[PDB]
Amino acid sequence: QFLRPKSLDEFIGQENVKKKLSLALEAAKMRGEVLDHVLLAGPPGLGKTTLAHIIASELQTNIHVTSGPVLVKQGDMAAILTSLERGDVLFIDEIHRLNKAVEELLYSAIEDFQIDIQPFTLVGATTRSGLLSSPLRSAFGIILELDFYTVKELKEIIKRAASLMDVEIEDAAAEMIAKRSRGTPRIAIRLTKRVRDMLTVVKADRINTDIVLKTMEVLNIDDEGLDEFDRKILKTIIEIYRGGPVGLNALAASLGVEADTLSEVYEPYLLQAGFLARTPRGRIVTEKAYKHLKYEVP
Ligand SMILES: Nc1ncnc2c1ncn2[C@@H]1O[C@H](COP(=O)(O)OP(=O)(O)O)[C@@H](O)[C@H]1O
Repeated sequence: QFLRPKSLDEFIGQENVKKKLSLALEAAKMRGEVLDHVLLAGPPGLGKTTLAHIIASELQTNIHVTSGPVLVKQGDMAAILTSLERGDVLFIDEIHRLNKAVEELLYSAIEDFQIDIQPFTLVGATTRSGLLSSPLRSAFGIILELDFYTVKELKEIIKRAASLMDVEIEDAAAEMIAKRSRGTPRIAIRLTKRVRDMLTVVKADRINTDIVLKTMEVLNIDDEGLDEFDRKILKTIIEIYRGGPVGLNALAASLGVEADTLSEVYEPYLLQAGFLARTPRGRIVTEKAYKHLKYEVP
């Protein structure tokens, strides 16, 4: 609970997003108006949930946490919409997973304010903004697209997490972890906790490169920050599908995982880092993937 930013001033990176949100947030506060609906979109672990809480906290209102999967019957959506107080934040994670039933009910709370509903701010979160229906998406006045963080930004988040956990760390070591965090704060912080564990067992005074390397070997994280499953995805494409192209459903079936967990959770970074590419016929691995995994380039 302690490593989560409580305000934008504590939120590292995402400069474009913070400037946009800050402008609208400060304005609404100064005018005492209800903030326009905000959509947060991007891969998991990038701080969407964190920003939702920061919004309510800055508006000095209450936040109601929920998700698309949870809201099954219109009754669920009703009970929540009626418990909202003026200016409250209704945070819906995985908002694109809302069934048409509760969806229509929620839309009616935007196009109007009764099913009476106290004026509130809808903050939705999704891994991909495009997953939302045309109608609902358009209802958002503010759309914030979160991209992966830079290595420098992640190193900053790491030093910050290390300090809060009462552990010293050398810059070179923080850099090494940042380079292996797959552009994600959540990943960087968890790696820092695991590296902290190594420091404890080896009885070191501070985290150095040696400690980080020992930890990465134990966690099976390579020099590109790829984990076991990341490599399984690339290896499966290379070996079973001859490098691709292979459709999403076929790859997911071969891997035994849901298509979403592949396209929304793991593929984003693999695409960004240049290990994978998407074509009309499906996914394909790149030469960088073959070389990194030590496979003879076909
Ligand atoms: N910009 C950031 N600076 C510091 N920590 C961050 C940042 N963004 C995310 N985190 C951290 O990472 C974890 C994951 O974030 P979260 O908001 O839950 O992700 P998402 O909702 O996108 O899955 C949180 O622990 C949080 O405190």
